Amino acid sequence: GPSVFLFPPKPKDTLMISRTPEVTCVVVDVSHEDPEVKFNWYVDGVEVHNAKTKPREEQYNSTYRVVSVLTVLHQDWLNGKEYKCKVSNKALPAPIEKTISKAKGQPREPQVYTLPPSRDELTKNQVSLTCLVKGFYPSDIAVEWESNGQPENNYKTTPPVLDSDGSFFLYSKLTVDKSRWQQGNVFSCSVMHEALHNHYTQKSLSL
Amino acid sequence: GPSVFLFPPKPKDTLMISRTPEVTCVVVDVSHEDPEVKFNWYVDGVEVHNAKTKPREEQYNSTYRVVSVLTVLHQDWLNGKEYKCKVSNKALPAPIEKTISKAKGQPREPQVYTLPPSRDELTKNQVSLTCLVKGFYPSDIAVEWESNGQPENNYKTTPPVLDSDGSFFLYSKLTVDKSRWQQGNVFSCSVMHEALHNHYTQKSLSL
Amino acid sequence: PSIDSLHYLSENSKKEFKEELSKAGQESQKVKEILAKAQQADKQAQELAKMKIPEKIPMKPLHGPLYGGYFRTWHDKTSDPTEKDKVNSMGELPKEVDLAFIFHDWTKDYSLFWKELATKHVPKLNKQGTRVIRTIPWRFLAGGDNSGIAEDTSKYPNTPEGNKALAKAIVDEYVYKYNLDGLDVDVAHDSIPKVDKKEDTAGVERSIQVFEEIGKLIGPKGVDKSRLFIMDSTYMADKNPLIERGAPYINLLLVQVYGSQGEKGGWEPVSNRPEKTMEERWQGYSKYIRPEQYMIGFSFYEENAQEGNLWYDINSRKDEDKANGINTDITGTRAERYARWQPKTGGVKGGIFSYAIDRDGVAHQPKKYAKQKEFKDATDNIFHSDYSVSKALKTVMLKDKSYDLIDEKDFPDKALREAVMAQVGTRKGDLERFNGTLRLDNPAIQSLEGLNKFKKLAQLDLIGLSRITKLDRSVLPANMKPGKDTLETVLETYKKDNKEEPATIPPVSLKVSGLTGLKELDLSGFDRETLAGLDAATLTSLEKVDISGNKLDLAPGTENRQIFDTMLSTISNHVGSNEQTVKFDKQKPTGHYPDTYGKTSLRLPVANEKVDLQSQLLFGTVTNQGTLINSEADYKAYQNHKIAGRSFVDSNYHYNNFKVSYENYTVKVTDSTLGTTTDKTLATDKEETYKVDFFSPADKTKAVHTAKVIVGDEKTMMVNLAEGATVIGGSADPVNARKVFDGQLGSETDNISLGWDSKQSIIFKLKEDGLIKHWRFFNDSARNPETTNKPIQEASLQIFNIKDYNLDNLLENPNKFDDEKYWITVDTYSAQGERATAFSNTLNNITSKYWRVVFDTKGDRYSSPVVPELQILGYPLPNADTIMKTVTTAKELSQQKDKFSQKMLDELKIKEMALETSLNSKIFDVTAINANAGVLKDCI
Ligand SMILES: *[C@@H]1O[C@H](CO)[C@@H](O[C@@H]2O[C@H](CO)[C@@H](O[C@@H]3O[C@H](CO)[C@@H](O)[C@H](O)[C@@H]3O)[C@H](O)[C@H]2NC(C)=O)[C@H](O)[C@H]1NC(C)=O
Repeated sequence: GPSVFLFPPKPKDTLMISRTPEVTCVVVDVSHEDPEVKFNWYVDGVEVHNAKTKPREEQYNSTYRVVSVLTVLHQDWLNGKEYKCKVSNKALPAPIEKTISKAKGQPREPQVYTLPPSRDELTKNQVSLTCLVKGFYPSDIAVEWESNGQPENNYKTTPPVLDSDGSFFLYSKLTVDKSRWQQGNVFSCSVMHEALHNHYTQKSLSL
Repeated sequence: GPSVFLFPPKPKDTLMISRTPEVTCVVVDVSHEDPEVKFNWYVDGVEVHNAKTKPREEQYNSTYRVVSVLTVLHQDWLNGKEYKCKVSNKALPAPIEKTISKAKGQPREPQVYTLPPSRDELTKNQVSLTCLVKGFYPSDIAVEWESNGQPENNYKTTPPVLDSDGSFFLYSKLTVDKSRWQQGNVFSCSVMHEALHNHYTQKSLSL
Repeated sequence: PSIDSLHYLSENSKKEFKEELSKAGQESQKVKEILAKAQQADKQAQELAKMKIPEKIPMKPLHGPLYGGYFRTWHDKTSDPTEKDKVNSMGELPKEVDLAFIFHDWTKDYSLFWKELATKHVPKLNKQGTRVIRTIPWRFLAGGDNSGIAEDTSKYPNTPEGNKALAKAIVDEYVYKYNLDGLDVDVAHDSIPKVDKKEDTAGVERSIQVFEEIGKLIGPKGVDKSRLFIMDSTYMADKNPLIERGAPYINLLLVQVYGSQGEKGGWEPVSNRPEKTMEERWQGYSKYIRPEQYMIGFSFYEENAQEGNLWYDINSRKDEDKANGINTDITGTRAERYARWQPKTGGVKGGIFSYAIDRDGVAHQPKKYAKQKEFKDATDNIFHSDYSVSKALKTVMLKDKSYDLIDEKDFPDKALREAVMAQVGTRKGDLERFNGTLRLDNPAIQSLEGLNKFKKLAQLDLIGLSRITKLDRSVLPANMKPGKDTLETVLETYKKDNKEEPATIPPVSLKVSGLTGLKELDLSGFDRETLAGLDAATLTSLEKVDISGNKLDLAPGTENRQIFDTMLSTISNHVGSNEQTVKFDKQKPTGHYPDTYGKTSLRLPVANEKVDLQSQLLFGTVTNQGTLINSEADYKAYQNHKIAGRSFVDSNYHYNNFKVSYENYTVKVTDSTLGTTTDKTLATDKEETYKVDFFSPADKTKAVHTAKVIVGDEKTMMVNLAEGATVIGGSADPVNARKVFDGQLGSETDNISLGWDSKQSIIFKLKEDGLIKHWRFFNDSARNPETTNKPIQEASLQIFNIKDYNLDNLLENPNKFDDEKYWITVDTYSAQGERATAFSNTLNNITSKYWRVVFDTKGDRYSSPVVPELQILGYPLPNADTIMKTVTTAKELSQQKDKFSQKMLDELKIKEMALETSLNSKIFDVTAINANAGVLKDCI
């Protein structure tokens, strides 16, 4: 029997109010015997027929992945509305239903702060400028780095981590030279987060 | 058929000798009325019969799961000895084997830098004292927050974000009252990790 | 139509309708329906106030095996007629249902169900004989968490008067409200009185008391015995807080273990055996209640049975009949076994019950399911049940000869018959199953005919039937002689590899007294052990007796032998004792081990021999009659034991047969060096004193005997100076490190790694003064004979060089004193490369109250010092500091061969010899040290 999995949009899209989140239901491990998949979308649990099926993607186990994508309202999604994928196939005793939503709870704004290396830290050769984004709810959030208004790539950003107070937290470290990170240069961490206030946050950095 | 999952001990448990490090291999997958389960666990390829199969702590109906927990000496886990449990039961075609150990790879000393709270963190009721620990291999490590020489429970950590040097990294933020943060009694980030001196370290903080 | 002006709606239902108000608090169209339904509910409520409830007519006493049932009120078509899937009616339950467990689950206040009970279903149940008992949760009756009426802590305090009020209100509301016929208590920990999921002791006791007062108002002990007192719980009795306090008040006890787990119990790997077995439960209740008082419940297949509840405990729907939610074949149903199921011990069951009684007739979902979520016919398809299955099963049980009533054809003596009924019961099956005490005190009993029928009886008191005249097996309970259970299981349990069950039947306790008219007493060939229970003084008319072939120790002098001598004297004074009138022989006494042994020491010379420890030391078999047999010759004296001039024992029980074995019992040797052995062989080639612990095969912790093997000269026992050590400065964690000094060897699980270094150190002071002569450290192999921790390749003991360093300074700055400059190396271990579970070495009368040792695996490459246990050896010696100071002073002066003359030197040599003897002695004698010190200070 085939299997169905419902994925949400990219975190930045659901994490900036300007963007349009969508739920796409891709069915994997779908055997030749029961290849047919019928899709029903649902916004906030209400069945919707605006899902759009993409061409199938064959898996490495000689199975196919078949996807139907339905657009959701960004604020609806961030508010915990349920995007639901109903998958129908001849191998199932009944249609399969799956539901997803934003993390429940009052959203908490991410506070984003970029700090340069500690004097002990900047004593290294490649000092890191770190933007910690904390107090963020629901955990759904996205962060990115930049320096002098230009994106900084020598950076790794951790996934949001649900804090002990129900919000989420994370850190992103942009590695520069301790010559450069402490050279003197303004970095800006730009965040678009469903957990961010106005689905955005900023972190300033300097030597 | 059933399936086995082996969970290493908490990095602190494996890092504080006052604790008793242990990996727990539990089987909860396909099972039957036949309850015989000859749980078998190995270490470095040598199977140890001895064990303490947890008394079923299930409160009431519908939890027929058996979990075995094997305590391991630090010098044995640490030496990267590979504990593999092969569990045989009549419902199973043959014993199922799964191995866990101290992670392979050159240990890498964490580099610790302290960051004081962001000003918004003091605008927050809870301000965050941050310890960034980077360049640590393997990813297993224990960090903790304390204040006034006394532990601070209002602390949160992050997953071991693989460093670009193959080690893992994270930031930890101890939260305290912004009034307490303003009158910050001496805090200490105490870390037990083999990559630490005396596999144990304290980082100071004060107002 | 406001909800505050409805009059007839209960304040609860009103609180509900106003919470429903808050939701959609202003929606124009839903504020209508909520008020229109609060209204229609008020119309129903007043229809509930004006009905004419049927008067409760007297109901015939419940007699014989019963069939009860818990009917899901949510599954009744009249509870809420709006739910059209429910089409069955509990009034359709057949007459084969002996007991009607009124379930109040999912019935509104305005619900038709109450009226349907009162006016239709309650009358019919009466007219058919079905009595209705309402069940409530312990939470319903205790606690405040959703305790309903019990929430009113003012209306019902946890006080005597408060409890009385709570009881009156509860009985009114749930029993008197409908003039109900019984009270049932759910005991499921879920139903247990809870508040924030926390035990309310006042709640528990107060519910005990309020049920007890209701049982003073209803039930067997109550004002209204017509109302019953039932008690059913999922919890095992030993966890029923109300078991103890409610037993005396309860009328009925119900218990349903529906499912394979309840039938067979669960499985524990720790004991590798079944747990929570049926017999365990019935026994637990027996600690509180009579098996007649016991009724068991099974489960029909309930609609929409989810995991857990979907027990399929009865026959399931056939796989082919995928749309057939009814399957009626009980043949091979686990419930079939239940209908046949009777508790192996104790007695006959009170009867049977059914959980989800409202599901009689509906099949269980086939196992080829539960992967489907939205598809379930047998489980989740609605059917209208005629309860036909319930009828079939109840009739099947009702046709069990096992429940046949005990009758006068069983006990011809109407006195004896009535007395049995009074003390045992009325079912014939009881007698085969009755496993209790039997007090027979009516002198009117002229004959014991039928007493043979008692198969399982626990005790039997014949306490005054003077009219009975002869006593033999035919009038002696079946349990009279020893035996094993003969009751075959009717339980279709899940035990498969555990397929043996003789269940040795303990021979019944036969108390006999006031059988004044008893003339013939035949207990021969009963394999009986003692005469206990026989009021020999009461068998005044005794004329014939035969007790041959018992298991009784008739060796002269026994209390058994005493009664036998009395009886023999009675016979020799009545008609003369002779080989015809009296028989006692063919005993096969079972030897038990003695409780204590007196040989606390075994002395042998120092020779290159070897000795079997147990044989020389572990010995003796005492009789339950106290007959101590301690040798083959002792058994030969038992062979020489004569009764009436000849033995009373079976000629076949050879001493071997007679002998009990102490093999498989272990030993723990312990030489004077606190070294230990476990060879029953012991070689006297070494002059040593060893301490021997006897362990049963059954226990290696509490010694059955302790002993002192002594090859050559006795040695003072050493002492674990390590016991009570004060942890001092060392690499090892002092908190953990004390564990090595912890006296106990410790478990395998316990950690024995001192420090994260091939060599790791630990200082520690000793508890008290002593004379130190040796030390020892356990390798992990002691903990587990097979450990991967490498052994200490080299180690060292040292003391703080207090002679050169101020011990006060050390105590002030222990970390500062972490230098061997502060220390004095005193001993050093060095492994030569042989496997060993521990190392030990003597000590030259060491003195430092503080010590500091390092161990060393010498394993460089991340091999850390791990030491199992720390052993410091010596004797207790007060004033060790001062005495050892005197000893070193004596050493120094004895070196000062220029300072003292030969005449002083001779006394000094005598004194030094004394100190030498004193170095390892147990009684500290500082006097000689002081006298020598005075002589020396005079000489200085
Ligand atoms: C765990 O085992 C029990 C016993 O086999 C399962 O049976 C019974 O399930 C019903 C329906 O869920 C429970 O009834 C409700 O319980 C609440 C407790 O607050 C009570 O207020 C309601 O009036 C109603 O009776 C019942 O407690 C439960 N136990 C018994 C002895 O009947 C139970 O369902 C199993 N667990 C789950 C989650 O299903």
